[PDB]
Amino acid sequence: FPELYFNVDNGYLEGLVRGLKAGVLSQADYLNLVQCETLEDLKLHLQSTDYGNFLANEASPLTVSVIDDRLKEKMVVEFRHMRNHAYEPLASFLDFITYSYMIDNVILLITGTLHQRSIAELVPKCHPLGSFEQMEAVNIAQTPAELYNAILVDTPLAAFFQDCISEQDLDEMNIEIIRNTLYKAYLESFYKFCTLLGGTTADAMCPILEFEADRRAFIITINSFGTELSKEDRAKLFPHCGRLYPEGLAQLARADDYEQVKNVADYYPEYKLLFEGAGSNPGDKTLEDRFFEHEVKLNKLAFLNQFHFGVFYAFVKLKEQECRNIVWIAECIAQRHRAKIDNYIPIF
Amino acid sequence: GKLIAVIGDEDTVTGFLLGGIGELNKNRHPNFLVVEKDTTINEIEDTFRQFLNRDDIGIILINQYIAEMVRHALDAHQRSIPAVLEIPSKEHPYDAAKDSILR
Amino acid sequence: TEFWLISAPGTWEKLHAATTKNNNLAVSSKFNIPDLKVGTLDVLVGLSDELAKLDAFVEGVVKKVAQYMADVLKVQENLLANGVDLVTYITRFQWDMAKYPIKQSLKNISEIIAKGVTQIDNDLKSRASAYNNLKGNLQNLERKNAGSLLTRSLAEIVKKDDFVLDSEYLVTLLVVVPKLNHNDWIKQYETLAEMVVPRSSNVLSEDQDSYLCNVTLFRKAVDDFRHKARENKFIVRDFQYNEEEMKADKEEMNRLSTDKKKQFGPLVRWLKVNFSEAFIAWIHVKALRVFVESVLRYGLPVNFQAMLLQPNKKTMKKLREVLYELYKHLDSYYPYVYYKIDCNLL
Amino acid sequence: IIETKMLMGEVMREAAFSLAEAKFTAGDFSTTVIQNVNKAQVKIRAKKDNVAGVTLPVFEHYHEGTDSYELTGLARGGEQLAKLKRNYAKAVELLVELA
Amino acid sequence: RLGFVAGVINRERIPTFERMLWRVCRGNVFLRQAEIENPLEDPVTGDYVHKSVFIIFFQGDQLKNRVKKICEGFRASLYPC
Repeated sequence: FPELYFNVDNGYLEGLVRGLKAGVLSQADYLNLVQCETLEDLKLHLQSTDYGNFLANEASPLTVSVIDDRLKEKMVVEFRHMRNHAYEPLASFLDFITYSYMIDNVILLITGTLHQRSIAELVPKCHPLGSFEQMEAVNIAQTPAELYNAILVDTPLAAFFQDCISEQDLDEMNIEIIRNTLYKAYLESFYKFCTLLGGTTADAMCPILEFEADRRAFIITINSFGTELSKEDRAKLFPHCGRLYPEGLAQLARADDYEQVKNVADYYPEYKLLFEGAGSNPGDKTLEDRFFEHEVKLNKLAFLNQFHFGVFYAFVKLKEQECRNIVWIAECIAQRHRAKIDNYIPIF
Repeated sequence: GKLIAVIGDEDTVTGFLLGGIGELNKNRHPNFLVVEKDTTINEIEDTFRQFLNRDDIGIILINQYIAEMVRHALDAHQRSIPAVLEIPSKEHPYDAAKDSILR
Repeated sequence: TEFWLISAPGTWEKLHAATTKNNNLAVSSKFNIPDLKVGTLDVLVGLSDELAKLDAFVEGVVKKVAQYMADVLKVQENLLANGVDLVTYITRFQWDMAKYPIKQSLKNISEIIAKGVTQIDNDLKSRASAYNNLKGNLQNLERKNAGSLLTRSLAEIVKKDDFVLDSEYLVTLLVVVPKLNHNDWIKQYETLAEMVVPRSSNVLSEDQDSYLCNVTLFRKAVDDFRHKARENKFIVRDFQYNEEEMKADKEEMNRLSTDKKKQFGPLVRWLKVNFSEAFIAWIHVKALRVFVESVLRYGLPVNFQAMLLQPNKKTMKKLREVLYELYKHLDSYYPYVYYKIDCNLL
Repeated sequence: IIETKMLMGEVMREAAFSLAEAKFTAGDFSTTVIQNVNKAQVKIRAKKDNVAGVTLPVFEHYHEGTDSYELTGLARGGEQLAKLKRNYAKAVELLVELA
Repeated sequence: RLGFVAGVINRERIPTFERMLWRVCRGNVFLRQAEIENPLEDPVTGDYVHKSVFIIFFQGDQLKNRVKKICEGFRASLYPC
């Protein structure tokens, strides 16, 4: 029943985003990039795939940093083409994906605001997907983040700042805590919105958002051992969004040890067999080299569902895996350190 | 001299700031200088004059690829403090500059 | 299996036999303990924090050697001087030659205990890590002989007839081609590069997906052939005479198996003599810990009235209650001297 | 001088490859690390030494450790960090000894 | 040889004071109560309670570290006699 519509408004954008999926580099394409010896040879090998002639005009010395941003500028103009054509079941959905980059741009903007610097920080050092080229009051704000928070509510992140006291961000809360509290309220608001959309985009997306909350649950309670943040702080840094919510979030708040987050991960059979990264073994995939492969596995299963909006959010998270992989290929080649060049994530 | 200074490169300083050598007293200056593609040779030379005249700077780290431009400025510095070192870049490996003092 | 350890001073050493009359609860053996030197109050109480540090530490040593006993090949064969753990508990004495009764009990008894077992402890982490490296290299051993022909070690598949040696201008490159791409390769292998010897297509071996084959080719065109092979999904694997040293890795395929066999005997005899000494030291710190706090909670005319106990399962709730009524009348967390010891290892 | 100068070239090469690894795991930190500097965690104090009555200036390093990157990453990464920190605090352990 | 320290504590915490002192010192201590009358006031700790006196001899000179933890845990104020 929710499937014989959704070609009225979003029929053209489903085939367009699936046509972009066929250009994601496969296992055979990744083997050709490994055998390169120079970044000049990597430029000719990338000409066989969809990327071709994207590094034609840059320079004779090809640094790895100009490969990075030119890869990320291609996926921006691919995404910005799609957001201009979604009418309104999908334009507000595509706006939700850019809120993850709007959060990272806002916290980057409040730090220099506390240290008395302005617009020159904004234009070169912000993500183009969640950007500030509209709502021009936020650009002219050089005030010390109290007359600028009243400007910051003029921005679609205003619904997430209702747990953010304006004085509390003025150096009374740690700058990393103000990211993970914003990403917390972003995740339930994105989980609730995909639950209002019914049918295929409710069981192809909330399985991805359940694991994303439990990446946020596990990595917080492991990297908060040596540092002086209380257990009530990391308990409110946990998104109430996924499989660990009524039971596992209580046990992660009491951990104090890596072994105690391990046995509470063994209660969930999907989240165990991911905790075998085992960095005590000298050379092996670490815990977050196993969380990434489970992340792209759920995004790959999103394409098996057909009439749904989750094909768009999976496409951004897999095109971001391309810019992570090719840079990791190019940084092993430019440093001539290709003994761990196989540690990429082979999505397709 | 109690501080370590770094001129470095873009990827070099963010590794060394993670080591714990960065310090910002808002009166005088920052004790580092990120050198990007669009900064002039003069701006590297002023901050080199800043770190040599600063009292708290005891060590001056700099990549040798960046030190190849200000080489005329550091060949005249022949004092014991602050020490100037040339560290290798992500791309650029190594060799010159202190053995001018010893052949 | 759990174990229980309670001392009850206040004849009174016939009244512990009245606790053996509680036959539904435990068997309640003696564990007689020789007298140790007294002569302190101040550093005696300060000792008890160090004995609290020691027994929690040295039980961690004997627990991780129990989980390491799966590595040698669950099973309970942990003997102590030709004695099972439970039959040693009923007949444990202090040795009086390894831990002297003449010296003061507090520091130089506990230091030679602590220096001794820690020397066993760091020797365990250094020696066992070396043998664990050899099985990790043996984990790489069968990993070399697994997978497809591109990634498998080629130490057995070689033949000198399948190569053109004598390097002057020619070389055989090992190219692997999928089975579905067979007909497109046998028409194009002549024209993937210039100056290809146009008849050298011979299928060395195959798998269920692909086949391994040879191309004799000029030395100056090895790269352009490899480049055009990648453009039409053929894979070039380079080969050299290090396979004659991989024949010495076939020796290492036997060598890593033999040093696995050679070091296995020395490993288990190292564990059996050390953990038996480690477990005996774990009982001796309990005898020191029950010697202290029994002269504090109870009196010291000369010495406290010593007795110990024997384990219990699924009546431990009523064992606590039958002992709480007897010993809350003694005094004005347990209301007597008590130390939970844990018999099972894992 | 010559022996430890080719030894820091291998350590700084290892620290540079650690950097790449961290960026693969954990976003981009080229503005978070640069903006948040307030005070120094590694400092030096000039000690004195002598050979045949010639006073030699020498450097001694010490950590007044208040970690300004105590919470960096913490949601994505933060395990590649605090070993990139270890790869670079060991680098400034050696670069002070070379200086 | 030694063994004196005395101080002040509120009357509402004396029953749990002597029980916690009996537990962590493991016997070997002597405490005699002495009660005072109508409420006094220390400005920040503590405001407007009627307090009492305690004598904690112990004689130990290692137990001195094992009782100063107890007086700060129960928030008592001791004076040099």
